[PDB]
Amino acid sequence: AQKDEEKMEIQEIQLKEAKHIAEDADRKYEEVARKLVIIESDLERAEERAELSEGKCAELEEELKTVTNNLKSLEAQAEKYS
Amino acid sequence: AQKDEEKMEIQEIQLKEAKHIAEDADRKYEEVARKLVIIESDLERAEERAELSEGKCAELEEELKTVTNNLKSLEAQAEKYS
Amino acid sequence: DDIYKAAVEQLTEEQKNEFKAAFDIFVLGAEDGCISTKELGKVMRMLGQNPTPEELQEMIDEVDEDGSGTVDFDEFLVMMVRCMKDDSKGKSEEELSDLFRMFDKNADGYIDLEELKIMLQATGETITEDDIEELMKDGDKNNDGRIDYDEFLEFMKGVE
Amino acid sequence: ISASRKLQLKTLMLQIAKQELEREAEERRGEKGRALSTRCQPLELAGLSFAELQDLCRQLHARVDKVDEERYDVEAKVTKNITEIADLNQKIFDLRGKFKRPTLRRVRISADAMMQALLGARAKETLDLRAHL
Amino acid sequence: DDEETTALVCDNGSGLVKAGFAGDDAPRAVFPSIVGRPRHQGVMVGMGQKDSYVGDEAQSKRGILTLKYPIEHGIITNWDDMEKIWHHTFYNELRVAPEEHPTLLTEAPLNPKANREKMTQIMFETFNVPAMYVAIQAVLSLYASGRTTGIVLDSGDGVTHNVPIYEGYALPHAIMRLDLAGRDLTDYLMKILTERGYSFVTTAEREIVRDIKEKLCYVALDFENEMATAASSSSLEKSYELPDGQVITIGNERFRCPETLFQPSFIGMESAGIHETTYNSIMKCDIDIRKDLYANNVLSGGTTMYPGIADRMQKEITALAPSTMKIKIIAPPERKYSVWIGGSILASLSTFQQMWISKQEYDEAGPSIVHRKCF
Amino acid sequence: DDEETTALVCDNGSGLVKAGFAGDDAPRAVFPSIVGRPRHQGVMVGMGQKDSYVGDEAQSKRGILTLKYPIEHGIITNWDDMEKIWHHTFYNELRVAPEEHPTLLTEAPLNPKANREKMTQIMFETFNVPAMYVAIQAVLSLYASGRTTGIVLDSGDGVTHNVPIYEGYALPHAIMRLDLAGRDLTDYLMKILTERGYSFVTTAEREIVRDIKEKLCYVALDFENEMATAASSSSLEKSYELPDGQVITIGNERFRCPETLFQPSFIGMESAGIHETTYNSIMKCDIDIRKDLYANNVLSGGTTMYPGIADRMQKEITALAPSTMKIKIIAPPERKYSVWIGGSILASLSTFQQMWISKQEYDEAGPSIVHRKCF
Amino acid sequence: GKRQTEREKKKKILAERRKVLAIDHLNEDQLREKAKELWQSIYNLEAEKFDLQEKFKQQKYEINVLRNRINDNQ
Repeated sequence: AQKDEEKMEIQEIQLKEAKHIAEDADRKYEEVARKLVIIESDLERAEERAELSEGKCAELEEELKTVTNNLKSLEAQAEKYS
Repeated sequence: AQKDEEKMEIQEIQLKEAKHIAEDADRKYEEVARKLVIIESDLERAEERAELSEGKCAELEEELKTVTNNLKSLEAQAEKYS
Repeated sequence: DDIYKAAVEQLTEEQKNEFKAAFDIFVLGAEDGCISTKELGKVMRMLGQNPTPEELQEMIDEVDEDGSGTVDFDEFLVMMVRCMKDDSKGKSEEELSDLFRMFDKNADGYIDLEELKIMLQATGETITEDDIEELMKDGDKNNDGRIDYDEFLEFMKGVE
Repeated sequence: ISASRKLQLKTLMLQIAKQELEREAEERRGEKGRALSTRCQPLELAGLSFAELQDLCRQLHARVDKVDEERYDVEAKVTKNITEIADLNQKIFDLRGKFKRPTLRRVRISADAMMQALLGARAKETLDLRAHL
Repeated sequence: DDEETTALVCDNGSGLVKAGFAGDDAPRAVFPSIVGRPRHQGVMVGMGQKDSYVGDEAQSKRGILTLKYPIEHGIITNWDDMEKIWHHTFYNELRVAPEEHPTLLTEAPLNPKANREKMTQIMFETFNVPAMYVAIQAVLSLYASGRTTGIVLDSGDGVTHNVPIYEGYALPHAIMRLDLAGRDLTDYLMKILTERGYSFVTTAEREIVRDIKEKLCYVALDFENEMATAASSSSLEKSYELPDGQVITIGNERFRCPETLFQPSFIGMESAGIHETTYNSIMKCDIDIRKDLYANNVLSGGTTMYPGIADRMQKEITALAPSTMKIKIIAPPERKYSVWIGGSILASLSTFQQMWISKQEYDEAGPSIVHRKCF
Repeated sequence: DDEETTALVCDNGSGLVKAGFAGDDAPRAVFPSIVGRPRHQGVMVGMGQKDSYVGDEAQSKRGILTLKYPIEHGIITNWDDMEKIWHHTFYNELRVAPEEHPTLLTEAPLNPKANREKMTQIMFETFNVPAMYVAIQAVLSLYASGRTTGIVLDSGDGVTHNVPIYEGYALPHAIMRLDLAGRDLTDYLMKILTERGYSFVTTAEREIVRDIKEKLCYVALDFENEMATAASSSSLEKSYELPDGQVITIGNERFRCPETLFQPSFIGMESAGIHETTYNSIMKCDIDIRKDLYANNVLSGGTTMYPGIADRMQKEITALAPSTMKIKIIAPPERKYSVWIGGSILASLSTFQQMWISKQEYDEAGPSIVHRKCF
Repeated sequence: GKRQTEREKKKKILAERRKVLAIDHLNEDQLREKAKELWQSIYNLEAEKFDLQEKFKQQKYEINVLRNRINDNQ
């Protein structure tokens, strides 16, 4: 009987450890869930804004081309004036 | 002693269940870690490309400003020489 | 190909002990290899190997062709031996660099997918659906129109 | 989609690579031998007098000095080029593998199978307590 | 590989000794560094009672021992006990004789020279190792993250130090070492628990208070709001069962114990918290590498495992730093063993294989060799 | 391209090395000429840390380097560093071995002979070029404008020189070389920024002050009116973001930094500004070519890129010159690379193809060949 | 970097550090032996320069590969 009781105590401590494992696993998993969601949202927003900037940059390219051509014209006019 | 043996076997099956729950949690943990690593790498790339785009937009904007002002001045001078 | 049959011929008894333990675990008595998807992963993780859960999903999605869950022990043993990592780094990076130096007939700093096709044609082999398309597609995985040295390495990295 | 062709591709690539290796080795041996035969003229055991042989000796000494100057110049060039190649190898290492350096590591070899370690310790403690009684 | 042998990556630490062979993922044997002589008389004859239980054995017989740590704040104050700890680590926890293995100890920054010289003299004379090398505890933690830049805050149990590194070039003038660490938090928790009635005095009960701190305490995101909430509701009171029953209930002591890190005025220390010594350590650096250090702030060490610290620290630094810079705090899940993982990586490198202090070199220059080129 | 042989038009300069093959529109590789050894200790092993980062690589790691220009004022003060810069330029930025390409260096007027002789000796012995030729930096800038007369003011970063030329016949007695240039303006800006609280001292922060000067400073049309306006309103204060945040606001430092060009008494130099040394250089010329020089005043060099300088200089010269002459200031938009464009044009000419200093000629007369007929 | 040192080192290896010796002052048998020794040494040097040319070609291939890798990686 005493040997069996010793066995029981061992099983008790092992069950305790198992529940401990369960709790720590859950906590870490919830943490990583939070980080996952925040990272995903921020990634989405960052991609959106970067694409916006790209579009504006292309528009600026076209504007610059227009201005360059007009400056060429004015320069030719001025030199002929000279 | 008989009662104790009963409790011993019950705790034994409970311990096996505990071990299985532990392994399942472990696998979930590895999985979520993998996912988080991937998404964070994507975050790095997204932020960096955003920065590149923003810088280029800035530079093009400035150049546009300068050339536009020069063209305007030369236009005024063209009228003057008329 | 014949490599699976040869591996069956050279069955490593060290891994055969683990595979017979897997036999006993799966076969609960007069059982026809029902192929339990969770059992496959539990056995693979139990045997000390590091199976990617990607490969476990592969095993889930590529079994039981008869539709009744019964799978031949020959095929199951073949899958178990092959999915287990039995290779040594697939030659050396220096050897691969020397081979790529050999393969650069164009002498333009890299090789070409059609150059690989022509050279493999010179090897005197019949090309079929297993050949031709995916071989050249995966040679230039980044699809640059030419297979660079890094692409050459990544195509056959860790390959004997 | 499949990846079974990798094995036969491996076999064919290995065969053709070995063929290329042996072919280049044989061609290199042939070309170096013919180059040496064109540049290294074998000496003669007859046909030249003492004065002729000593004149040939001094002329060959001058020619050997010239070709050794050429060889030392090209050797210095090759040493500088190999130092530059090593420098570029370090440069590309910094460019690419600065992130890949911590990737190479071996872990999880021993503690992965220490499930019974606590059980073994408790068994030893129980054995000691039994020896006590 | 081939001939040759494996290196022993020991890491003395202060509170937990972590050791293992080079090239693995986790230390082989981790056990508290305490040596406790028995204090009562002892009446049973022939029980086989030893004169000093070290390591994890003295955490099970702690009811009748007087545990005393041999390392106070990074420095080693009791050399005989430290020698005993090392002997135990080599012979019983790893079972490898030191005559056939190089060793790689670790040392906090800005420590007294005599400590390091005595350490190398012991390793070469008593244990008689082939070659040993001493490395700063923060560079290893930077190795483990796989980075090459970044400012690492290694808040151990003895001492908290903050070493900034850029492109592999350490900045020796920007190391800010602060002596608040886990042990002072344990003492402060043991001191504020007395406000509810629980008195822990014995050096054995310090371990119980340490367990309470590990399992229950957490760092509050905002201190005043938490103090107000814990004083009205009762959703925070978590209970804990002592080693004999009589459960205890911890109220707002939960987030007040680790708050000492960000307000060292609680334990009477003058200096600023770990949230402001990092910003000061950054501002001492050059003006062109501050963005990279802002973006690659690394956490390590045991005490940085409190739930919710990687957000409080980021909020504080974002408050201090300029609004444009991005503040990112790297908090790997394997924080506790980060230093040892980095040590394993460093010992496994081929380029590092000629930096060891070979024994013949020590025989020619004495223990003062460590300060020389072989750092 | 293909057969044949192209010339390398290098242009050492002082501050930016500009190089490229002859016959193009713009230099292929433009990068600062700085060589910076690391200054801290370095703790990471195997990081692949070099002993000297040159060119544009040292403008990214400048946080832990000590950048030092190898060319002070036109002249070269540190020959080993200059050799390193040339080696980098040939092998890594152009990737063409010099054994198969003629080179066309450029040199400021009135420079020491030993500098030029050492330059040709290096190019012929170390890099072993087939043939090299040294040309005065102002004649090229006159080539690029497509003129054949005119007085060119080439205000570089090292030295400002003013070479008048008529009908292709240079006037050697009318060259006025002044040593105020962009570097002194950077130092003066760094010195007047201290009046608001911003202190830049490190040799790395000189680059930040240079960026401030490039992006913000402008030349005032009338100095006193601007000084009065900036002291009453606040329409001039433009802000700028440092490499780490903490934006700064530049007030009347904007037009006071480049004003030093027209009043060299600000930095203690005795001589007259660039507005009066041009008029003096003209007045030394003969009485019959002064009208043409007045009408064809050419600007070149980097430092003449300040917004609003082509009007201030014209106003000043019109004040000095007789009222009847027409004053015109040629300021092409491609001012910075004007010298290199002219160098490309000169190297692409067929008539010039026999002026190179062939190697056999150097072998017969030594490095002193450069002062001889092959100028 | 003290290019004078580079030039003097090259000159020394040209005329001093190498096996410089006038040898045509020996008896017939000994002169023939020394001529054979010098011929074998120069045969070794010719093999050396062949290997130098080969490795220079291989290193040119390697630097081309490095340039291609840099271009595709940036």
